[PDB]
Amino acid sequence: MRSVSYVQRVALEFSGSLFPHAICLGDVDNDTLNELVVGDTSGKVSVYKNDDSRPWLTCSCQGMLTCVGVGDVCNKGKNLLVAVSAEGWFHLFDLTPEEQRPVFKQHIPANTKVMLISDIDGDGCRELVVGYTDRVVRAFRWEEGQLVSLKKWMLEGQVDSLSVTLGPLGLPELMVSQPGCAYAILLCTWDVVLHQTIHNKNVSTHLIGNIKQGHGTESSGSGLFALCTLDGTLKLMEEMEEADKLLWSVQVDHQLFALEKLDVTGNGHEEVVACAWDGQTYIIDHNRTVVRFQVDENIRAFCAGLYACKEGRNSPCLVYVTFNQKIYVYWEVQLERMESTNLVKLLETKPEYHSLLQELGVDPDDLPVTRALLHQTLYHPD
Amino acid sequence: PVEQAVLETFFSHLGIFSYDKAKDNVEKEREANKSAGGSWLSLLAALAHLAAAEKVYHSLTYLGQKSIRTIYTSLHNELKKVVTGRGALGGTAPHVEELLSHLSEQLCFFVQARMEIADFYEKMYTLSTQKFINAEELVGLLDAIMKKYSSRFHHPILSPLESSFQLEVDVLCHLLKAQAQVSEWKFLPSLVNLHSAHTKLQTWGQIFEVQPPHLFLWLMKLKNMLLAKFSFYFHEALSRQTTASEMKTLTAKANPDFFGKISSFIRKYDAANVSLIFDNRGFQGHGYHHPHSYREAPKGVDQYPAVVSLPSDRPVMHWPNVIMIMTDRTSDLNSLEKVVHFYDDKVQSTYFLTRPEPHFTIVIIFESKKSERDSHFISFLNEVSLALKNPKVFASLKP
Amino acid sequence: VLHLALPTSCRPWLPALAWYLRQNLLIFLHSLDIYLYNGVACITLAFVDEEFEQLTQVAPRLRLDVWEKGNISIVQLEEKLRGAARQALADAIIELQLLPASLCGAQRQKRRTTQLEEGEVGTLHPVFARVAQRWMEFMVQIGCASVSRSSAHMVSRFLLPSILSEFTALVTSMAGDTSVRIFEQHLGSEPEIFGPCSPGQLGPSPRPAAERHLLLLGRNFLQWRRPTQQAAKAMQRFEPGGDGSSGRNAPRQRLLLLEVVDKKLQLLTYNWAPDLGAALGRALVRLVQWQNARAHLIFCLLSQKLGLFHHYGQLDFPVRDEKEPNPFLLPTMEVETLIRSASPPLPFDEALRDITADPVTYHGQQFLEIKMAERRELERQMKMENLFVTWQQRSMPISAGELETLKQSSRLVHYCATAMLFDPAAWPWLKELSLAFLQQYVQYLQSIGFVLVPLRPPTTYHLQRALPGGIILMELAFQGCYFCVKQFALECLSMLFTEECDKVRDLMHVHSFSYDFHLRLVHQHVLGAHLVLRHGYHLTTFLRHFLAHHPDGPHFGRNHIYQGTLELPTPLIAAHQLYNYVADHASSYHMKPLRMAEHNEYALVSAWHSSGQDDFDVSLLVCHGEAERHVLRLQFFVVLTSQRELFPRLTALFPPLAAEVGMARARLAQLVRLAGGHCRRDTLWKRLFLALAELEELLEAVHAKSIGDIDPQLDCFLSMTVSWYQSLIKVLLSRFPQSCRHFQSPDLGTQYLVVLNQKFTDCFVLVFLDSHLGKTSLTVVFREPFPVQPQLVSTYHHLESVINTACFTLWTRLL
Amino acid sequence: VAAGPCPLREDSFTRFSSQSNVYGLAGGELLAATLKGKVLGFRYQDLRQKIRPVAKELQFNYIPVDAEIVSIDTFNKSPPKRGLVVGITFIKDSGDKGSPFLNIYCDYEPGSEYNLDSIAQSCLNLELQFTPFQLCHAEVQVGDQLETVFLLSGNDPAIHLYKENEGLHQFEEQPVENLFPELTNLTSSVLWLDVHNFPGTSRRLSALGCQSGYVRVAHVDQRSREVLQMWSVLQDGPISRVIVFSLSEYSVLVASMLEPAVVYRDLLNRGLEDQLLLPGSDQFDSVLCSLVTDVDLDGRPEVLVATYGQELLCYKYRGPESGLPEAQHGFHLLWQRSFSSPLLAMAHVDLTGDGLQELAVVSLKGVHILQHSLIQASELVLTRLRHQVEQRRRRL
Repeated sequence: MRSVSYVQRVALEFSGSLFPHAICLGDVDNDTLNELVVGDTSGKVSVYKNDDSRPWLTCSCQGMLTCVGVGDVCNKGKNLLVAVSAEGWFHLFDLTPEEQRPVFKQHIPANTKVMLISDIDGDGCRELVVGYTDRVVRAFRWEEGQLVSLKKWMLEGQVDSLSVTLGPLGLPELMVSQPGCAYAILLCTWDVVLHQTIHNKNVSTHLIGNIKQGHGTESSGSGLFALCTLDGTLKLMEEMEEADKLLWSVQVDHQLFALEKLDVTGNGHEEVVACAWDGQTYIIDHNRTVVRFQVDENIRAFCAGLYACKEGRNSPCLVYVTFNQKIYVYWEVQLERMESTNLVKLLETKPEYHSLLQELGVDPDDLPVTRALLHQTLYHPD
Repeated sequence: PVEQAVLETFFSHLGIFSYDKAKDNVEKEREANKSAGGSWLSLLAALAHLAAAEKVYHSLTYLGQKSIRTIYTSLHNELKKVVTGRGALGGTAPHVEELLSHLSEQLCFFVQARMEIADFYEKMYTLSTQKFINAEELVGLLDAIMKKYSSRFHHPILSPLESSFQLEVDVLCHLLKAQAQVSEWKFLPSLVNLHSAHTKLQTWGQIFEVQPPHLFLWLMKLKNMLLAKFSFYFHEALSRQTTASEMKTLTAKANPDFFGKISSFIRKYDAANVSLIFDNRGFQGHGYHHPHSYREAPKGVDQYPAVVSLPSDRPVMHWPNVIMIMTDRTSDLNSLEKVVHFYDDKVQSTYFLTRPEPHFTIVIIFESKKSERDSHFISFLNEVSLALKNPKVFASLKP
Repeated sequence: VLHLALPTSCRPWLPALAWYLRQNLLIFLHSLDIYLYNGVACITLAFVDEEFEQLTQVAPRLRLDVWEKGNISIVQLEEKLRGAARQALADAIIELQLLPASLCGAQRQKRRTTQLEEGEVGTLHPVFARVAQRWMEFMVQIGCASVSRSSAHMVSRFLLPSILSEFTALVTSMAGDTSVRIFEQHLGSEPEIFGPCSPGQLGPSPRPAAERHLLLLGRNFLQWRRPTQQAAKAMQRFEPGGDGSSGRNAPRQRLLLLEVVDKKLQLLTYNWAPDLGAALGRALVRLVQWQNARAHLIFCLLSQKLGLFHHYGQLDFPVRDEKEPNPFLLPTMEVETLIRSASPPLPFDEALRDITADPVTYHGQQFLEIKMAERRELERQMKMENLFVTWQQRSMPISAGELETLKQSSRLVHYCATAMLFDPAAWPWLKELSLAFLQQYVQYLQSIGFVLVPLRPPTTYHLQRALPGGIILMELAFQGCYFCVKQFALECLSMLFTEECDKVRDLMHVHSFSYDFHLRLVHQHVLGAHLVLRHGYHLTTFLRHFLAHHPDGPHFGRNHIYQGTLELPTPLIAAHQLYNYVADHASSYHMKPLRMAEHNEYALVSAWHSSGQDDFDVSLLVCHGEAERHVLRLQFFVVLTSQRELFPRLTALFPPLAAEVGMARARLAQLVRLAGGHCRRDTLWKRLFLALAELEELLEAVHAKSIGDIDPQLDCFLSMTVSWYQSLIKVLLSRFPQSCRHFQSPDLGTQYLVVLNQKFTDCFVLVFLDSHLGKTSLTVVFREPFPVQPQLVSTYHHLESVINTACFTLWTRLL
Repeated sequence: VAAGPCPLREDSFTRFSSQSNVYGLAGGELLAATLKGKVLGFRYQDLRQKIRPVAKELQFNYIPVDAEIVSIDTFNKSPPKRGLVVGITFIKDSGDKGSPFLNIYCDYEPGSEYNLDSIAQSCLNLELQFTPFQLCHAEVQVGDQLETVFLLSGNDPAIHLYKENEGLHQFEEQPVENLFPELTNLTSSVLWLDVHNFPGTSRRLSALGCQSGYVRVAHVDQRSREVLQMWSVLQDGPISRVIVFSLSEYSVLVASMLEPAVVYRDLLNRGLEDQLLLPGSDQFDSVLCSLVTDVDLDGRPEVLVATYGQELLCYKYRGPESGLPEAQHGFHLLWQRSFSSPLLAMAHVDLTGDGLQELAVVSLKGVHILQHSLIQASELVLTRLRHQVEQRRRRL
């Protein structure tokens, strides 16, 4: 319900067009530090590390890029860069110690739209799930090696995002967004069940999942997932037990096209961050407190996540792509709190303040008296 | 029919020549078989006289200058008045008595046909002087008797004679048609007619079991000459289908064999050629041709085909003066009794020639003078022509 | 005769003073030198013998005789002479008393002397601190020919650095032999403590209300050991006044000393050329005038920076001093030329209202950048506002730059791609097929309400569709082996344009269009009249790949396809041999071959038109151990193509397909079972001309004609004895053993004999006899059903030669 | 260089549709005027264990829809007589030259003296005949008791005084020389004027600055109505702000628009001679607003400088008590903040009601509220209280 104005910023030069799903952040050289990976239609991928405006390295692949990602796809205890083109190409990059040619290539069916890397069934080996513009979802597995087709789900509406979340039983699931603010559960690959949540039933819908709730629970824990629509509504619910309990929903007056998770407060809980075409970014926690941020610029792509910007330190970061051939990175989006309070109603929680006031003889009942006492204590030490 | 039991045998004995024996049963019936209807004796006497009449017919010596008409036609009232309807008591019951009426009518037709055939033979004999026997007119004339008389006698009692009569008719026609067809170079038609005549002859002929009457012997003579006449004309289209030394064994089996004479003659006297020409009488080629095929019309010097040329092919450099001579003295040889003679210098050849037949003409050639007074060659040509013309063949029709 | 008194302090200054005097009298009098004054007076003078005021109080004297005619004002002449003498004495004193004074191991010693002459390091001499300025100011009340003065106020004092460089550049331009020093007062002391400063220090005094002084002294350094020679090349107004001989020379050295008290400039130019010096003073005054007229930042930028647009506006006439107005303060202000290149060149009241971003060239430079950013915004906004009204209402080929701006101002909404399957490598002519595909898709796009975008001169195609909500743009291009279409949107209540983009996206139908195009091309190549594909194209492999890629029958397609495999018995002959024979005789079965490409296979094609409201063109294609060799495995395809429509249906197994395929299966089976015999018959017929059962096998299916039915003349041969036939057979066997193929029975109760002639391959002629029943015959055999006669030439020749021995046999039976 | 991090955190921010001026800020509530006519009131509302900022638009009676607000001010009457007085000077746009006008709001009815809602419609309209510049208030000792008077700088170089009548209870113009003999004979237009009274003393100090850069300070006795002493200097550029304050011996601070903001020190015994300059205070365009208040919670004042370049510099007075003659205590840059829009006005009031004075900064896009670091303030209070307890226990 309150607006903020971030100032610290990094501008990176980037010329070319891309899809909204062709930008990511993550550790590519295996040093516990995140780097930005951006792939354009022109068949090149640029990596940005630290604060250099120029890209760290450019790797070229044959075709037109549609999806990028970073993760353990080969299941050999290392992170690799996956690039997926529009003609169903698949390139593997090992950027761990002048275009860098990939070390692997495999042809898959074309019309790829969205990628995902996660262990869907629970066998201990991570799987790759690819979405298609013709309402098709396809899972894979690395067999020591190549990629072996697993399953092929069919859908009625267009797919916009793939997600993995902790099911009610305690096993990973597979969520696919569906127009009209709906989502589909896909049965794991060793048919497709649909759920609805009130407007024009042809509105684009994006989904995000696996929202953390406590510190140290990122090893195994999920249950909350978010939906966004292009007509300007957001919602968080929980996919527990039988019924999907509704946590919250908000209605805005913008064209929302992004959905990420961040941790700005630093209390373990993850906040949902969404972006509009006009650049009105929303950061909402689990307790119905919105934080607004207006970049005042048309945005092509958005990405919120951990990044190593200054002096080797992972911090929350917001990344926008502008039409002026620039990428804007905000690195100090950290917030002390998220609601608005004062000193009086922050000292009314600890019992030490009440004990001290009782020991001083002053009863904490008259507001002017305690206000004058605090003023004397602060501005008049002697 | 007890009465007709004798008659059946009496009439059936006439299929083969049994006239003398046939007479005897009539004499027996005349008086030994007395007290009978007054038509049986009449028909018996009629048939008896018929036997002698047919004996004279087969003799073919009773008609050279007539008689052979009066005795022939001396039974018309006999045959007709053999039947008299009915009346007083006769022979058998009125059940099969009038069976002889149909036989009598058939016999009247028999007598008429026999008389016309006799007039036919007399006409042939009279015409058998001429200078050439035009067979087409004879064929046109004979068909009338056969057509009119055909199927004019039948009471299942007279099949043999009828067959004999038919043979006596049928055979002759073929040969004359052959005599016609050969004169106009008809390979298959003449051959078929002649073979059919041969086949038909044997049954009514060679199955005899006396010396056949002169009629039969003249038929044999005519056929036998026709065989050799046939053989000579087509020899150049028959030598192909066998071997040079194979056809001798057959060509020496024709009573007037012609092939041997010229072959011997060429050896006997150094010669150049001997050829037989046939003008097209105003024409497929060698042998049998399609029912209707493309026949290029005679043109240029092609109405004079050397049908037969004995030693080697016809000399190309010696046939420009054979169709010069052929028309240069084309008057005398049409009298069919003279032989031409031309001796020249730069060809040194003497081209004897005679016309045996109107359409056909023979020729020889030498390499020096021949001295036309030399009768050696002329006699050979005369002897050869004396058989082809069929003057004796037509003439010798009565001993 | 008149005389004037002079101080004795200039006792030895006689050579100099006279040198000055001859100059001093040279101004007011035009040439014991004789001078003429215009009353007209002739003056003849001769010098004779006997603290600022004392040194020039008016001990040699001067005796002069004047012959005056008319109103010459002899008293005024004497006063002028006394004034000229006093001015000459003062000028000589200034020349010899102040000018020679310096401005401020061996190599180091000489370095200090050079550092003291130019004085950039050290201290200022006492003369050029207080004495010199007062002296040249005092010799302005006494009429002298070497003096200058100027004054200014300026509304501020940060213009001093912005005047100190302009003045030195100006002085250098008008005077090559000059150098400027900027000795500043040390702000703790005063009595001649003048510390020289470096050129670049900006203002090293953050303290306001500090009356900073300056001592901008300018002197030609090459004027020492030089006043004897000519100086400055006519730039200096004067020279040695008398003569340079006798080893005495007057210090004609020039000088320059500017000074400021808080904010007050004052020139003290000395020995400058009269016209040039006056122009110098005027140029300095105009430079300060321009610097002060460059006080409108304070007026309408600094004041308006805090919402005071109505208090201090432009052309408000700041201060109304009636000295010499302000030439640059006019209603016609060159604003853009006064915030850049500070110089006297040889609405603004609301400039910074609600825009978010040496003080003069730092405060207005951002104003200039703000005013330029607005022009850049405005041009871009008109460039994207004229196009909307041009395309929406009116119904010009936008160039490359306009298209780039439109694309960078639009958002990507949706895209789709389809695969081009004609190329084997993606399992000259392919470019033509792609161009035809693109043209047909362009026709489909214009048929649904889109306008092609022409491009004026400077195979991707752009098509637009203007709507009240905005402009929807499409791009068609070929990228590798795929055909891709992209959809852009540009918004110009606010959700109806989004609906418009969604509906147009639903009418895309690329997959159905590709289905129809591929099947139509397959059908057209099947006819062969439209030879679009290259010859020898593997149509079966293309069909298999297309079926693998689209095994579901894309939704809104109109053409249909089916594939099936046929296995035929073919028990007598081998399956592959039967296939080869059928391919060789395909024309006899209403079928056509195909030479697909060094191994070459042949496929059978057929087509017809079936309109069962259907109106569909039908295409049929057929292509290919001991049991396997006795199995004719052939895969066939059925293709249906529409006639009227060519674009995907707007609205939403197959009865036509099943109906066609039923009779297709039936006709294929019938053709196989019929053509088996047609091959079996003709196979060993050829073998005959080299078995008895093989010989009888033909006669079951051959067209044979009796001799009694060709020519009746032969009828006689039909009714004769068997012995004649035996004779005949023997004759022919002897005659043509080459042509005679005699056949017997293993009972010898039937014989077959034939005779051919090689060349007449159409028909041989056979005899026949049984010798038991007597059923002897004679016939002529024709393989085919010979059509007709009128309404074969080489046939009768057999009937000639064979019959030509029938008679020879007859002849022997008669000899 | 900043010698420490800024301990201020932004609590709230309200966006303004139109920009304001330096005189827009006024005075636990705050008043902010908008050049386009809008006027807003900022305060805070308590709810259990939280607060909510509140900005409400106010409606004033006799300002038309076409008028443009120039300056606003407000004050409270003398302790003898209750009431809150507001004054707004605007310009009617009717005509080629705008018509200045003055509106004064004060609810004389009992029970609504401090009620802003009733005050909002109590307008008294007055003609000006000159362009208003700034509206301020001062306290004078008239007769036996203290009266608060209005001051208004005009287009003509003269300050006009408006006094409340003891009779019909109106606001009438009076000569300025009757109570302010030192506010006469001016040349330029006064941009900012400050009058500092002396507690328990009949003397006072006055400072003023004009557009020409002329800064005048005067010591004036109230009861005697005589100018005790007189000083004046000629600086450069318009004088944006002048403040009279005691460091630890009164001093004056001048924030020029083209020169670094400086202090002058020891006005009574050295006049206006030995100045001390703030180092590097002119690298951020023009200083627009200024403030002198304690920011380090140490009991000694610090100088706050707000610049057009979106800078909120804080200078801490190092004490001469520390004894460092070589670099003898002047002013050094303590910390520095940054904004996104140019800063126009600053305020220092306890808006929330916790005694910890907030910092309200009015900039070209709106009003920001800055609070002190909650964690830093809590620990300091705790340790100071514990020290005060141990000192009481051991020394008493």
